[PDB]
Amino acid sequence: IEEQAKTFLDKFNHEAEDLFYQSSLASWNYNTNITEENVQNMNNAGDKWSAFLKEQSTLAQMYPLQEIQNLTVKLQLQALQQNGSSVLSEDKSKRLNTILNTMSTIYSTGKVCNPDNPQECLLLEPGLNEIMANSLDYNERLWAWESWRSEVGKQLRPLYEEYVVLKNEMARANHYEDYGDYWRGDYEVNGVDGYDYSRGQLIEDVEHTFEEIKPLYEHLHAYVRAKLMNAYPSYISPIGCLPAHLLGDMWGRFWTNLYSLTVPFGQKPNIDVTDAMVDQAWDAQRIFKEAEKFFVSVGLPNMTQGFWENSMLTDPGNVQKAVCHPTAWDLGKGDFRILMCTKVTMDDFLTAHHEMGHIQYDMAYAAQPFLLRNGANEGFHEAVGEIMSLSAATPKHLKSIGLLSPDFQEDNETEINFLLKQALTIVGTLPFTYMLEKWRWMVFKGEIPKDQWMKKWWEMKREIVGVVEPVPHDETYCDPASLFHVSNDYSFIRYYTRTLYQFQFQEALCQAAKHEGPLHKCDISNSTEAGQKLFNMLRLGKSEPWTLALENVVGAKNMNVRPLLNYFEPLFTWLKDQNKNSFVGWSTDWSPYAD
Amino acid sequence: GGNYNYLYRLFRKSNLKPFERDISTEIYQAGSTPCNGVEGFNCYFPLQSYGFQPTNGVGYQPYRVVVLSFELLHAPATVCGPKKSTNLVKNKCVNFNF
Ligand SMILES: *[C@@H]1O[C@H](CO)[C@@H](O[C@@H]2O[C@H](CO)[C@@H](O)[C@H](O)[C@H]2NC(C)=O)[C@H](O)[C@H]1NC(C)=O
Ligand SMILES: *[C@@H]1O[C@H](CO)[C@@H](O[C@@H]2O[C@H](CO)[C@@H](O)[C@H](O)[C@H]2NC(C)=O)[C@H](O)[C@H]1NC(C)=O
Ligand SMILES: *[C@@H]1O[C@H](CO)[C@@H](O[C@@H]2O[C@H](CO)[C@@H](O)[C@H](O)[C@H]2NC(C)=O)[C@H](O)[C@H]1NC(C)=O
Ligand SMILES: *[C@@H]1O[C@H](CO)[C@@H](O[C@@H]2O[C@H](CO)[C@@H](O)[C@H](O)[C@H]2NC(C)=O)[C@H](O)[C@H]1NC(C)=O
Ligand SMILES: *[C@@H]1O[C@H](CO)[C@@H](O[C@@H]2O[C@H](CO)[C@@H](O)[C@H](O)[C@H]2NC(C)=O)[C@H](O)[C@H]1NC(C)=O
Ligand SMILES: *[C@@H]1O[C@H](CO)[C@@H](O)[C@H](O)[C@H]1NC(C)=O
Repeated sequence: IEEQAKTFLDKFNHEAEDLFYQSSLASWNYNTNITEENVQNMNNAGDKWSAFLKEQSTLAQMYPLQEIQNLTVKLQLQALQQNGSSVLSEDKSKRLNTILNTMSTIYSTGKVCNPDNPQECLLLEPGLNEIMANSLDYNERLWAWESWRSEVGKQLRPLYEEYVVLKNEMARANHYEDYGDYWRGDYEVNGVDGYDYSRGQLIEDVEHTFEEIKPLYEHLHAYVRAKLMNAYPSYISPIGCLPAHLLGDMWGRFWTNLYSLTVPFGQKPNIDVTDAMVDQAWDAQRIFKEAEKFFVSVGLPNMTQGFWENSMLTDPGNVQKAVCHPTAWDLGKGDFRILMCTKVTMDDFLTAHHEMGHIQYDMAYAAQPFLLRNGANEGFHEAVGEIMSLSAATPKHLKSIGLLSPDFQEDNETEINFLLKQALTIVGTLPFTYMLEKWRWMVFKGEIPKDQWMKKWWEMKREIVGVVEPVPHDETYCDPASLFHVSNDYSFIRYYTRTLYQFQFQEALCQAAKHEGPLHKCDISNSTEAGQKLFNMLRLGKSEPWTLALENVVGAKNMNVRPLLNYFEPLFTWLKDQNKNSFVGWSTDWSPYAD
Repeated sequence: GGNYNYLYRLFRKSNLKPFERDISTEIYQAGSTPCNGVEGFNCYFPLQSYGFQPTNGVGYQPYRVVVLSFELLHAPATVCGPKKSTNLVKNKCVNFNF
């Protein structure tokens, strides 16, 4: 009966909140002060949380799921009843964890040695990522691109084939058709009177939104190709694809390292307020106190006053071994801490606004039950953090926060320099993200057999992304598995939808703050009505369907690409005038070796 | 490490009458199945403990409460406020209260 499930969850909601607390408090003491008497302090305290949750999970199947009427207590029950693994045979369950540990340690400890000196050998993160991000030598970028895929990616090919079979068995025992349908279960919504969403409906909404970005991406692809021919003459065709090893990093995920070759007006400095911070003696604490004044300006609460003692805003005065990585912690019981090692720079002035945005999202849904204290889907949590960073990087906000000469002149040449640096990171990553999840979805359902994995991968690079390989690759390579998110078992569609939600939030908040100009000049400071539009979504958590959360801000029930294109229309107008003598589009027949 | 000595009751058959008190420790029975003094599904111990810890956000830290309740049965009198006294002005037509 349904009233027994309510009494089940309230014993759960008070044993979990304490056991999650000290399992996360011990993870704080390891992260900010590393010993090994802290790693053993967090492994036993971490396993008491994991052993407790599988005990309550096997108690949750005593209650049926379709004999429930209240939507909230049904949502908590389905998130706890989830079997996930453990549906496999107990010798297949230990084979799967052996593969996931072997693929993870090949990616982090794989070395590449030089053919002129076999005694010097580079790892990926120090040394191989620096070549792909800084070099202008064609022959050295071609060496680092091919040798990472032929010496490390060939080890992951027999391991990734066994990984697909075991993950499809686990997904079909949980009544999905494949493992790709298991990943799309985040966006599913069942029976809330007009807000429903199918797991197959996500596939059409991604492909419908993508064919409206292809006019903008084609003009960006044509402008970068014309600028890369001056940097690498006799290597690039003026009507063809771009070679895969000249894109700024190892995989071509972000084009953000191509800015020094593709800058529109290099005689205008892109605005940088780092010298005005060290001329006014701003400490470590000023960067967060101006960040807290931004959020109280819009109508959001202060920091919790436990935030100021418990947090560790710099690396300590001790030479203290403590993972230095910006992050926002939500230990529980209303205890919010930020861990970062901040330097006096406009870079960490902006990520301070980003990391505080995770905190203000966390402080808002802290009145829901324990199992609904996440973002409404996997994409909302990063998207609310980046609309705080866009509004703080504007020169309108910088001159009113005291950091820009009240006699500063923004010209139309510097807005093109700023918008093109945004499009190399935002627009340049959208066909990469769409192509990769489309390839992984077709591998799991079996539309691509294993004798055509690397054949269909490079046909989709030339057609969707416009990127050609420099050396042909047969079915002994596995080039997707040489990325971190593929070999470490992570979903990748959250980076596509976060980019679309980010400009839907920003365009909906700037109509409430009564903006008049272009969308990229907007700032939501001093408003109250925009914050009330934002706070009505922030407090929902997972208690409502995410389509119901979007109408509280945007006014629509689906993700939309038209606010993303309105942000880049000053660039799209300027790009169509720079490509009057160029060719827009590419040919899938040209190759850098096929002459 | 958590002060686990401060408990509260989280299951009862029926809400309390005003100023009523209940220190029993019988195993609660949520479902219809009888409990027979042992724990299990739908048979819960009725007391939980605040695990208080010094690094808790406000609203999670312990507050001490005192409830004063003045009652007036039907006696002849009892405790009350204090009494203020001024100075005695000797020699002058005065308005006095002794
Ligand atoms: C890292 O934290 C641990 C524990 O928080 C520190 O180790 C000991 O902590 C106790 C407190 O319970 C002290 O009485 C001991 O003196 C600490 N050990 C030592 C060797 O000092 C540890 O000190 C912290 N790390 C550093 C570098 O201070
Ligand atoms: C079941 O649904 C009802 C409404 O559909 C929820 O009722 C609300 O409960 C809160 C506190 O529990 C009250 O403050 C509200 O006034 C109630 N609303 C109404 C309309 O009466 C109820 O909370 C849900 N059950 C659970 C366990 O959350
Ligand atoms: C979870 O996996 C189990 C198999 O281990 C599935 O079958 C359940 O088996 C248990 C006994 O171990 C029964 O109590 C359940 O009734 C069975 N399933 C149900 C509730 O029909 C079970 O179907 C899986 N649960 C999910 C999430 O589908
Ligand atoms: C920035 O604004 C100036 C001012 O309008 C633009 O200069 C004009 O450019 C057009 C097209 O080349 C000419 O027909 C006008 O005669 C120019 N104006 C003047 C006063 O000379 C300039 O092109 C703009 N730059 C960008 C990048 O948009
Ligand atoms: C936006 O908010 C800021 C912060 O309160 C306002 O800045 C104040 O501006 C006045 C006059 O411009 C100064 O006298 C104050 O010293 C400023 N305050 C601070 C804390 O620096 C700003 O005026 C607001 N914008 C509008 C349009 O009202
Ligand atoms: C936030 O804190 C400041 C001082 O730190 C205070 O003046 C302000 O009133 C606080 N905000 C609210 C809503 O009380």
